[PDB]
Amino acid sequence: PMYQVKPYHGGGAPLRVELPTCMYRLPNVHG
Amino acid sequence: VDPNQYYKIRSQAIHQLKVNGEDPYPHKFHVDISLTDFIQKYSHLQPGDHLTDITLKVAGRIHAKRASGGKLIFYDLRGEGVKLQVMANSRNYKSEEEFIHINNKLRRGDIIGVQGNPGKTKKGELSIIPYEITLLSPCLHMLPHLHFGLKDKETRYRQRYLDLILNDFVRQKFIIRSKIITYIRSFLDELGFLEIETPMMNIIPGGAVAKPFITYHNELDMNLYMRIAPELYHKMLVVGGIDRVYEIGRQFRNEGIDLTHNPEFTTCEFYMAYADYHDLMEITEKMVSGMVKHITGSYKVTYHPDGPEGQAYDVDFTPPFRRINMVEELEKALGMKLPETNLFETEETRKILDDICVAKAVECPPPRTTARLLDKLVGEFLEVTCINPTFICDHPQIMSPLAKWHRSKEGLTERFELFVMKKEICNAYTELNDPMRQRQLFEEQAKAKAAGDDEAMFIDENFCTALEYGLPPTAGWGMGIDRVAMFLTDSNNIKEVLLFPAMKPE
Amino acid sequence: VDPNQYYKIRSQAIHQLKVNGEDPYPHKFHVDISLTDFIQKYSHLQPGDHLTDITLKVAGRIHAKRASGGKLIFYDLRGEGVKLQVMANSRNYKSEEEFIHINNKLRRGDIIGVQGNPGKTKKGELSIIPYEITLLSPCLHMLPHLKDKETRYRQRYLDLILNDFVRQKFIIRSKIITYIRSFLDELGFLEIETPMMNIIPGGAVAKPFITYHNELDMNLYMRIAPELYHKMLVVGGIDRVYEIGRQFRNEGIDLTHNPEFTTCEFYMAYADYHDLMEITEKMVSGMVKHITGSYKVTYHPDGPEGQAYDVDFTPPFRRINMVEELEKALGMKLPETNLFETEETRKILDDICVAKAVECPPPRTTARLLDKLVGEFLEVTCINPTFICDHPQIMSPLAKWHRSKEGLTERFELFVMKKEICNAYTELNDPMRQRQLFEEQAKAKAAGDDEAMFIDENFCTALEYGLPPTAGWGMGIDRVAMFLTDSNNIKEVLLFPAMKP
Ligand SMILES: Nc1ncnc2c1ncn2[C@@H]1O[C@H](COP(=O)(O)CP(=O)(O)OP(=O)(O)O)[C@@H](O)[C@H]1O
Ligand SMILES: N[C@@H](CCCC[NH3+])C(=O)O
Ligand SMILES: N[C@@H](CCCC[NH3+])C(=O)O
Ligand SMILES: [Mg+2]
Ligand SMILES: [Mg+2]
Repeated sequence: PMYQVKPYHGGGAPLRVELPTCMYRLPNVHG
Repeated sequence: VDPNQYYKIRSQAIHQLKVNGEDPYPHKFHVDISLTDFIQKYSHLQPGDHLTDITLKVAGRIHAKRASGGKLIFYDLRGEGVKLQVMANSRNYKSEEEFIHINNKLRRGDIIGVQGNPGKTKKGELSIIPYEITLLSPCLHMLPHLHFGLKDKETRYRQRYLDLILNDFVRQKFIIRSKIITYIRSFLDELGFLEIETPMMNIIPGGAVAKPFITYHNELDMNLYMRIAPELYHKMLVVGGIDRVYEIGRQFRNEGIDLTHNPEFTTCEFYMAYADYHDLMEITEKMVSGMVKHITGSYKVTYHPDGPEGQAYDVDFTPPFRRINMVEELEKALGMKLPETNLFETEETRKILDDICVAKAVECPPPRTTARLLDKLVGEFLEVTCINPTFICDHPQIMSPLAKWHRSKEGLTERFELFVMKKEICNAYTELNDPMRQRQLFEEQAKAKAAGDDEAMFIDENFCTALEYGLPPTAGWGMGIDRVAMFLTDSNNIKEVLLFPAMKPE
Repeated sequence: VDPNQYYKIRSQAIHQLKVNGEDPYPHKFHVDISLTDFIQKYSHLQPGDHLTDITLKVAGRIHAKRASGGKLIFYDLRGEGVKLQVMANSRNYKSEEEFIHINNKLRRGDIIGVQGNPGKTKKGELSIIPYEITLLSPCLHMLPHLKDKETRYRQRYLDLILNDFVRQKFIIRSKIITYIRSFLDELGFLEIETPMMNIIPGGAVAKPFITYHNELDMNLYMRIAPELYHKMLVVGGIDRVYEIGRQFRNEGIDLTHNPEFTTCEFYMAYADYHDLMEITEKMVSGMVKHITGSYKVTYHPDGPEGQAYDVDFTPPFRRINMVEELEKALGMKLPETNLFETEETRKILDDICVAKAVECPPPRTTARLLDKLVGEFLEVTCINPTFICDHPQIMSPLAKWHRSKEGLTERFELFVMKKEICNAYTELNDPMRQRQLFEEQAKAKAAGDDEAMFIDENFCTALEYGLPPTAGWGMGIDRVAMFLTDSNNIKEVLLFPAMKP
């Protein structure tokens, strides 16, 4: 195929750094 | 009851609520849990259940208000594509006085907050039994009682909020649209593409054939054009050494409005170094089939082009996609040989295609150029055969000012278009990196622009210079997001997948 | 040699390659491996080692052509912000005649593909030793032997070829946007697109671009903010929306201003600006930590040889209240907050602006005076991320009145390095109050405030169908990009910035 290039970021996704908890949960629309 | 009367009366009522310090527009209501999670948590409850040891705050919009006593009032709370019953009993409310007061306040359409216990009616309808109901935002207008939903497109498209309240499927269309866009980003990100932003205002528009929007910059005393495609910028980036780029963004066309046409639309473009259009066909197959399967659960989808009052097509996105070569297949459809492909720039050719269009009753409004006549013929004879995803390949150079010449077939280019349901969703080619050829082609384009054609494009010299610094062998690709959205939400009309579509006023 | 002659000579030479059919612009070269993966795989090689069982195709641009002579040449091949040595010696090539032909063909700047073997030199340099070298795309110009800012911003491709750090800035920009999307997506937000051309421009204070729609005989305005559409969608029942998109201003092109720029706007139902303060702390702090590795960031607002500021994004962020801290910084008491719509107050603020030498161009409205005073006394204290809160309603026509302090609104702006990066507030959902404020704005636009707002009657109607308690938020991505790439120019974070030809 085409040569591998590593993803600039990941390997997503972040907010594994930070998710606030002051507001009720809605689920990720993509899941 | 008359909606204007209703509005006058209700506005008065709310005003009264304001002057009494009864606070009809509170600042903060603390929601404990989504309606969705509430349902998922307490659905297991038996008819007659009433959790005394669990108290929760939910919010939403009242869809209905009905009585079963003077001490019993049921509200239909809606939110998140979902419903919960509010069983308001006098015995469970904080006061008889306040129960009476709040039930006198509330009308259908109001945004409320509810603090109450989970329960389920004797009938078996999951409900919340309120200690207190709070008016969060009143609806001043009368929401229509409709048998067949809001059907009036004027209302639906101008007041999208009404459409979203009164029709449940709208929400899901825009969810699907988001899923598409996000899926694409994830696909490309994982292949090492860098997401970029290029200018939406330029001094000369390029990248496609279209009539542009013109605006004026005051401080600089010059006209800027709204962009038709980010193409040339991306190719410059690849010259600068960024090997894989993409941008999902808005494009502008000063045309008219039809079922597949809005003045502003969303496209994705990517450019990939050391790729050719065969690589792009393979990636496209993977991306489109993957997308469809991931979003809908299957490779097969159904489409109603003429609406639900019409035929259903079964569309199979199972790879690999059918491939056809434009010229050969056009010949095969016409049942006639067309001129040699190295002879497409000639007047003999133009005359032949003109005659064929006349004889096959295919209209081509002026200018009846070879390229246009070709396009109309392809639209008539090939594009209609493209129900399942079909690549139409190897376009003539006269239709493709920025595509690299074909390495076997003279007069053709290494280009393809993806068709689904008779409409184009992708356009891609091995990119032209020879500065000289590119300049010649720009010159023929500018010559055609001199005769009066406002869609045929300008000469970007900066781009030609950039090509002179060395654009690597590269393949590029564009996709019409809105169209993909249409075909995945079974919408026969682009106004369906734009939140606020352009409307000719009333 | 002379560049305009180099170009003619090269043009001729490449043309000759064309007419001879040696194919200077080949259609397809198959790269087997990235330069980065090549290096990662074969950096571990001992010097003088030479893997012969491995043959690989790589590609890139030529930054230098140096010959030991005469059977040997070294090529400095760059791509991806890395470099690889091509050690071309005659005995390893496919043929000595082809070796000579191909070396006589190549120049610096050329895109080439290399097929060959991995191996280090005795000197220690990781290299590829070519069986064959193919010309992929000739560079017809003299490449510079690049600091001049105008020349970089006008020929961004040269900048990216020659300067390594630019690519890194744009990667950081992309990481910022991607982070934001991950953050909101995971919080249950729907990513949406609202119109970029309107009939009435709304949402912010700005001077619009006007353009004409031919087939409707109607003028349309390019947008300054997506705000009113988002609020309409929350009315529609979509509780959490966001949009990272372009915005337009017919204004001055400068060090920190571009006519088009990128914002992120999000709206959240059943939230207030306190909630939004927590969310902002978490998002920005986490963003910075994720991108840079630390909460700590050094910034140079004027030059790399100028004052360096050390910024701590560790939450919680400092909070100041606008009127209170202005009273502290002015050494005096300001009018009671419920008096701010009086010309008494306007006159007092005008006198205070004069007395402390603060320039307010006309029209000297209460809001513009107030803004100038905040700019002077308050914003300059905001090095570390600082929330400036509780703006007066005269500055905030779409913000909901404060629930204690009459005359104030439930609003904050986030400041880093004396510059605003966020603007957020508890949304005004009262259709009557909103109509009134629009009317006041329209009065101030008839008496010549040029950026002052118009009257969206449709927006007002939407509000009448009922907007739930909601809090909204906006961020200037371009500024965050400047601050995380140590750029004091906005041109540094826009690939193709607007130039004044
Ligand atoms: N107003 C618009 N709305 C939606 N998409 C548009 C658009 N204008 C252009 N596009 C996109 O850009 C592409 C341009 O298609 P073209 O072949 O140049 C003219 P067309 O009218 O779309 O085809 P046709 O005239 O043969 O039916 C389309 O595939 C479409 O996805
Ligand atoms: N800019 C093109 C799409 C990219 C084609 C491949 N370079 C268009 O508007 O159709
Ligand atoms: N539209 C605002 C941001 C949104 C503020 C919250 N409604 C601005 O231009 O700054
Ligand atoms: Mg087409
Ligand atoms: Mg400001």
